[PDB]
Amino acid sequence: SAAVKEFFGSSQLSQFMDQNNPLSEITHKRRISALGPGGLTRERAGFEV
Amino acid sequence: EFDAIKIALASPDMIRSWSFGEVKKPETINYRTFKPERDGLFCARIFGPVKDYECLCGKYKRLKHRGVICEKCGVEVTQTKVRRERMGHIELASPTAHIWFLKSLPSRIGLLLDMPLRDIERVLYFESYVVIEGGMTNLERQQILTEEQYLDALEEFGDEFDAKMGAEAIQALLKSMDLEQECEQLREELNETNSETKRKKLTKRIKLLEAFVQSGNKPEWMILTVLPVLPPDLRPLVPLDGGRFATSDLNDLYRRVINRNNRLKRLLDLAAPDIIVRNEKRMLQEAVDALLDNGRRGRAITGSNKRPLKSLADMIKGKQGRFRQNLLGKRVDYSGRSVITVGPYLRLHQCGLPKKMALELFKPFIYGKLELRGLATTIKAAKKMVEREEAVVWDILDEVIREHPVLLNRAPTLHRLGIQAFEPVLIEGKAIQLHPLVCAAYNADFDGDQMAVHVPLTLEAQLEARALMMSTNNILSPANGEPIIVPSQDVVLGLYYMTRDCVNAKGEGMVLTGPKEAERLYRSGLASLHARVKVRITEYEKDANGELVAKTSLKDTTVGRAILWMIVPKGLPYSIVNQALGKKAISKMLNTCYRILGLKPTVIFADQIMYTGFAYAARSGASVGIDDMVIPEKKHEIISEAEAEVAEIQEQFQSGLVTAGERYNKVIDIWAAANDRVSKAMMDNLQTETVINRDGQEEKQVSFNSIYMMADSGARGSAAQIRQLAGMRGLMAKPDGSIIETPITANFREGLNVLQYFISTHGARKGLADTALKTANSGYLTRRLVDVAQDLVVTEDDCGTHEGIMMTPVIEGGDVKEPLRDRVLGRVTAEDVLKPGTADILVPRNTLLHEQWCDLLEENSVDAVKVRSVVSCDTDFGVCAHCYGRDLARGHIINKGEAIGVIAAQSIGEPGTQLTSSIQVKNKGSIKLSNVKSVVNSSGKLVITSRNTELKLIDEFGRTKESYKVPYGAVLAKGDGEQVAGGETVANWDPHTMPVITEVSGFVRFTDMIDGQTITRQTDELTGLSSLVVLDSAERTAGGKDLRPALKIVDAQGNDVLIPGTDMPAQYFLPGKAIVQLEDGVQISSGDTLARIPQGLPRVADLFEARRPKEPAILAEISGIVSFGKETKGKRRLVITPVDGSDPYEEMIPKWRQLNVFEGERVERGDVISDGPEAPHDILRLRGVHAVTRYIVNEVQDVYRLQGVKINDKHIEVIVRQMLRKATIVNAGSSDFLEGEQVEYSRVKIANRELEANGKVGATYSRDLLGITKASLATESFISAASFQETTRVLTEAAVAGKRDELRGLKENVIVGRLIPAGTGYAYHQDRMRRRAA
Amino acid sequence: TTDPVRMYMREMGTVELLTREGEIDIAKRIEDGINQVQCSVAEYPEAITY
Amino acid sequence: HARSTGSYSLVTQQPLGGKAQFGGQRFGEMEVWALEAYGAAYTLQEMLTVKSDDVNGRTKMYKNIVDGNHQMEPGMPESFNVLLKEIRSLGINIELEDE
Amino acid sequence: IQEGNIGLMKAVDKFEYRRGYKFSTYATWWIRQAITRSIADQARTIRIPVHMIETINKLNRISRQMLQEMGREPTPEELAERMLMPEDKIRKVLKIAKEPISMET
Amino acid sequence: ARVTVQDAVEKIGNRFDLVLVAARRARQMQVGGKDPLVPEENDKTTVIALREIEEGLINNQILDVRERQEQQEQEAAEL
Amino acid sequence: RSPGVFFDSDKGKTHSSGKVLYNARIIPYRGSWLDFEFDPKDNLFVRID
RNA sequence: CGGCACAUGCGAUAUUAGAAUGUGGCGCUCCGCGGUUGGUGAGCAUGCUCGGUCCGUCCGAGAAGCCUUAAAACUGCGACGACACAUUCACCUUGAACCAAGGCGUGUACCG
Ligand SMILES: [Mg+2]
Ligand SMILES: [Zn+2]
Ligand SMILES: [Zn+2]
Repeated sequence: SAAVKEFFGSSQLSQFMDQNNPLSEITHKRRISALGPGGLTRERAGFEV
Repeated sequence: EFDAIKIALASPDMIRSWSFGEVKKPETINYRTFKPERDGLFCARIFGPVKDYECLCGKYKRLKHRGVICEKCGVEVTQTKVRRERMGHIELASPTAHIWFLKSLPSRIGLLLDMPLRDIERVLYFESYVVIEGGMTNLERQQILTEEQYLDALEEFGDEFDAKMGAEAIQALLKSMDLEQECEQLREELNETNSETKRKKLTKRIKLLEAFVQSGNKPEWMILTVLPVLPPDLRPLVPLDGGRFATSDLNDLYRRVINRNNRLKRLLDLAAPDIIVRNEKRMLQEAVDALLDNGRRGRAITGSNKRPLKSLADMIKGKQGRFRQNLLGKRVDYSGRSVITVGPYLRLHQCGLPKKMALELFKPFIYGKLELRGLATTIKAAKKMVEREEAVVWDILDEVIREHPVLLNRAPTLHRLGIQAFEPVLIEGKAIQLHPLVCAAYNADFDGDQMAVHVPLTLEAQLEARALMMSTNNILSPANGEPIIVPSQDVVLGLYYMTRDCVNAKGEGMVLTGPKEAERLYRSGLASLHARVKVRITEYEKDANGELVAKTSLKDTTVGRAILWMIVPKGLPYSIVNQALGKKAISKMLNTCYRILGLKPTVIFADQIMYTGFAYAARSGASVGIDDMVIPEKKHEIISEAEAEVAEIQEQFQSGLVTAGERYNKVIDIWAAANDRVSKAMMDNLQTETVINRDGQEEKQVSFNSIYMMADSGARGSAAQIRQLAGMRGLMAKPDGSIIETPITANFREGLNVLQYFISTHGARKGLADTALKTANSGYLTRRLVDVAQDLVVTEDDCGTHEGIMMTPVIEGGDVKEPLRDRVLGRVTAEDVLKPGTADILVPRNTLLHEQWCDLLEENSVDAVKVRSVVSCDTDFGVCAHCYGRDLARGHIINKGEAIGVIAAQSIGEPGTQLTSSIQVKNKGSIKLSNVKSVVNSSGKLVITSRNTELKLIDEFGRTKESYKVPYGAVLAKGDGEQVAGGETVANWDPHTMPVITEVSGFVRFTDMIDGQTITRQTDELTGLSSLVVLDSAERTAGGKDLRPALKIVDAQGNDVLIPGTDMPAQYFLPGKAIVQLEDGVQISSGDTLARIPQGLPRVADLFEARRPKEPAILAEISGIVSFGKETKGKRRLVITPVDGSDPYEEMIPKWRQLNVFEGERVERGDVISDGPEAPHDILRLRGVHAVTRYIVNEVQDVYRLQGVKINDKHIEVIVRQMLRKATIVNAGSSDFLEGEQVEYSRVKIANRELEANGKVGATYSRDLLGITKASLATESFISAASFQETTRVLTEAAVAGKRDELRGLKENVIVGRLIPAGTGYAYHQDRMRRRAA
Repeated sequence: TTDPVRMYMREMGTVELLTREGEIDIAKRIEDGINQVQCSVAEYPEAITY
Repeated sequence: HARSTGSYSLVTQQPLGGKAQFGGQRFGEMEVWALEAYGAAYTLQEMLTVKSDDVNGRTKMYKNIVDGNHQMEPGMPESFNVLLKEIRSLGINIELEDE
Repeated sequence: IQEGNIGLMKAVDKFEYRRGYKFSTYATWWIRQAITRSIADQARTIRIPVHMIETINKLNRISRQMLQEMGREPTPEELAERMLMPEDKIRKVLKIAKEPISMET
Repeated sequence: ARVTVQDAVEKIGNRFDLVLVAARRARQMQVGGKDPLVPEENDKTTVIALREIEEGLINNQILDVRERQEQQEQEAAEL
Repeated sequence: RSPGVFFDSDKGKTHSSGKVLYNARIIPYRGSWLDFEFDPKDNLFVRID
């Protein structure tokens, strides 16, 4: 429970829903991020990505 | 209060002198009640009381005592701010190496003992031994051992032997060393012996030693014995809301250090075995080294967290250290922030400001006025009155605003117009209204950007913000004399609609008595706004001495021009409003009004221009629509023709006739040709499309299309974007940087299908990513440029020197890129310049050149002017005002005091966002050839034997219209001085063929040319003339490998042909692929070929950094006859033979690469020996300081003028000055310095002028250019060298040296929080400098 | 590499394990040591009378 | 928002930035270069000593303002004193000198 | 391991072989005692005492056991009847056992 | 009102001594040691000081003469 | 990046010789990586990390 | 000319499996009780006397009693807190954990 609550509670991939518009919900659920654990960071990468 | 800041090492006696307690126990606070624990890291008797004037027990609670200490529990009852101030100490049991003197790259214990760092860490981690002055039996001093070798040395030598291990050993090494004995030793080693790179390291070490002894330091202080601790309110443990605390991680670090120190004392009490105490001493070393600077070990992380903790050097060094987060820039009270908006009803000395922000900012002012006027009896009543916002406070607030300037600020404050003052007008609203003409200075659009207001509290700051920073003072840029309050977009559209003419309108060709009935005709609707009309206007002029001579006439003009004429002030002529008035024209209008009538009519004239521009733009109704973008009827026809032509090239590639690359190049050339035809179709379909009639058939004119006015006025966009809206848009490039053969044949008025838009998306996203990254790099470039140049302040009124550089126009290959006039305008002359009739003084020797003087320059025929430059000034510690120039927000000469390094570096780095054959003569004149040496051949032409020839197209007025770098060995048609015509190719060289031309005429022969080895026998299929041609290095045999083929000349008699004029024959050595066409005993003429040899912003941050180029141009050291030495080492020995001096110089050249000079020629010092880029070091070291500053300014002005951004050259010159402050002395002489020592040029200059004024001999120097990230840290003031760059190396380099900082130059004075010795504080520092030590 | 835990392991890795009788032998050396210090006390009369 | 005088940060006596913590528009490094670029020097002296950092100077300024006497008693910034205690709490001796 | 080595040296001080046990069985209790006493002593910013840390470890052990018995998490009202403490002290024991946040978190 | 400070720059040069002179004068008018030598239009002491500069009757030299005159009157008023 | 095997080039930039290198890489989903790469003089090399 | 190693810069400003037991002494605990020196915001808007009066109220000067002193401090008697030492039982048995891998630069040391 500590690991799964640590993931859903604190990660770069798990964030507050932008909820001020139906479009904003439906495009925050449809988002393809390349950041987070197991992915590149803004400092290190990069131009081709 | 105090003077210069001193820094040094800390003795353990000094550390016990600082500290007011020994922290013996690792507790922080008691857990149950949160009183601090005695005597932990947070103590009472060590640091101070918790509450204001109260003991911890409670025996002393009030101001009845302040000197007493409680004898129940020690508390010195004082203020609790004392707890912010007093420091502690820790008695470390075993000693400990200081990590800053151990692990920084120029390691101080490393090259103080002359011992490699891995052996030192091997000693400090108890892996080995080291002898500590162990006599002379078998073992040397620095000779390390191992454990088995230690047993060997102990069983072989029981006594008179000393070798410890660990920090005790390094401390005994540093304590045992006698410094001045080794000083004598290294002086003897630098006198007799010479081991060049090693003795350079050796003289660096002796520099460190005699710098160390000159200080007051001892070496064993580099090992910590007693470690100081920081006060508690700097590492606070304070309650959050909720019973949970925030500790700083320094509490963890000091807790770990105190814990392991207590453990080591406890182990040495119990007499532990050696493995355990060596473990504990390594652990205490790790704990201390993690406290001082965590991150130079295995990065000891904190508890209940994976994140690495924050040590002391983490709190000094970096983006979040005290140098850059809390000293150089502070968060400030009396500030506000809100969204900005336009409000065009303002004069530009005033901005809008909300009532609620004005009430919140000016609260203490309102409090003061209310308790003065007696409406509030006390000040708490004033608080409640301004809290309830009663109706009486708004008159009070209008009294406190009236003449009180506020400071407006946008967050990217690049150049100095980002902070400007205004006078507030109160606004019903919540948005700052910001004057429109000012916004182009801010780079502020109103798309949601928000600005910040600051309030000058004190009286001097009000007078500063009015006298220096009011918006009406800054109407000229500091980058150039151009106006920065240029009317931007709506106003120029209102003008361009107002001053124009259509061939038929109401009131066509009627007569008007003046501008007043022009306005009565337009505003009644009888006559149109624009119709050509004779009016009577009265223009004034400054013909006499500041006198307004009036002349009146009937000008043939339009109605709208006459309506605008009421707004022009008295002084200007009428021709400033008689044209169409785009953006360039209105900038010239404001520039002439400022350069004639001064400041006040230009300010009120800019306000009246803005008002009338917005008003008649409203009356214009200039509106974009969908019919406003006319598509050419010739569009799809040209696209169909190009679609047939690509099918032609497609059939020619399927027929195997062409390859792929020539196909690709032909297709991209025909699509670019189609795009150019579409552009020339759409421009002629827009601009002249309006065709109407007056008293006749028809007549064409410029169009009243909306988008053509918005592109021709220069309001927004140019013809590239109009092209992308109407004609086809360009040729897009794929992520390769390759460019697609199928361009986008659709504009935005037509639709784009999916594939075209998908291709365009890549260019858009690459553009956005590049704008972000270039923003970041431009910020870094601005920061380095200001931090290399804050020390420079205009300090003296005049030095009175004869130095200077030579301003010439910068024409190169094409037409004029920047003329003589707008280069020299604003500078000052060094010597007097003369007419082309000599001995005619046109200016005297040093006068400030203004616009009438440049008029006097242009009415004559002057071409080159000697100018005083700041890089060749004479002044100590600054630049004298009479040498700098004039360019500023004002127009006069620079005042004594004002900082120009900062404005220079800002004006350079501010446009960093915006950054990215034969002779075909164009113009006509006379021909001139400089540094030419040529000979007439048999064919009537002229072949050139000197490659320094510069071709100048001199007209009848002496000036240069074209210049051509003449290649070596060209074929001139005309000679020199003959009047040449346009288009005439005079010199026609072969650019693919390096000439082996001569001066001789006779029989070409072979010398040292052996067949099959140096030369092969080729029999030609095309021409048929079989010959013996020189081969490569792989095929030439071991005999003729070093033996080179040579060509030499005889006459008919067999005697060697000498050059006519000298005695040397022409024996020339050919490389590989040098084709011998003419064989043994074959006659030539004068200069025939003996053979033929066939085949952005980081640029600026490379120039000012002055990085070494990848392929350097090689340059001759001293002038002399060039010759060759030994062959085939990979290099060759380039030997110089001066006539008068001593010759024996030779330089290694990698002989694979193509050279320039032949062996028979002679070179000057600083002349090129090959081509390519050259280092600035070579240009400075050979030619001169004037040449290297000319090289930098011409290269970086090419980089800026490619984008078309004007920067005056003073700024680049003063950055060049701040580059080359350091200079190594060659000959010491009567001075104190050394043969390789690097000291700043101003310090050796004041030393010589004391000695050269005496009869003694001076010290000759070698000027040395350094880059901006290295000339800024090599500084005699270490806070300016520690505020931005690598901090740890600077503090340790200035801590071993005992260096003293005299606050010297605006970085330290921003740091230490006193006045600045540039601006208004210059008079204060001058009064203090007169007072100090006099 | 520095990693001073590993330097501790390599500094103690040279010391080898004990057999089950060598511990008794070391304990008998400890007995001999305390025997000799108590016999050194046994000659000193002032400690006795104290 | 705007701020006359609110709270101050603990470790360095500066007004902490934010909203609605009353903040303060951070007069950062480039704006200090901008005021150096003018002749403004009293503005900068009050901009980074009295309005921001000095623990005595801000209260002296508030008294002088509510008395209607525009005048600053500058003193020394507090965060520079923190920098001295941080370098001094290394092995590095740094001092201020005589007159 | 250094606190364990201090405990081991205390074990070698108080070792008696004539009982017949191996050195391991006797020395393990001294090493664990020194290590547990050290963790209770010096591993916290606010130094909380030995019996207080015993109470905290009892709370974590019993709340580990009850969490798989009940299922949700135990409320301290269940810890009233589960243990022998009057449930108002259990709140302050739960409060004291919190490590302080790093001020650079 | 005072939109541009140009006339005061023409009277007192150097553009930086102007600030110090006007500051000293406006302190002489705010702290009540003196009173203005020009009619005030409900301006603050800043603008009144700059207007006294533009009328020519204040610079650094005249202020120094007036300050030494006040010191001499103090020396005469010691009694 | 998909777990699998990637054959990248990393052209040019090593030691400015003009030669291209080649590096193969086995990227797992959970575990240690694997690399194979050449050098400027035609020698193959392994990396477990 | 290669390799290994290390250092250093940039990567925008701004806004957001322990368990149990005993004994000992201690108190920088503000927790009940006793003794000791030792006060203050009450009568007093004149309790009293005298003088001025604009007054029967306010100003100016005096003396006394009753009543507020465990407040402040000191020292002992209870509670609590922390600390030390000692004992009994049970278990445990000889070399750990750890992250992260995609950018652009500058430089130093060592070896071949
Ligand atoms: Mg914007
Ligand atoms: Zn006390
Ligand atoms: Zn000069």
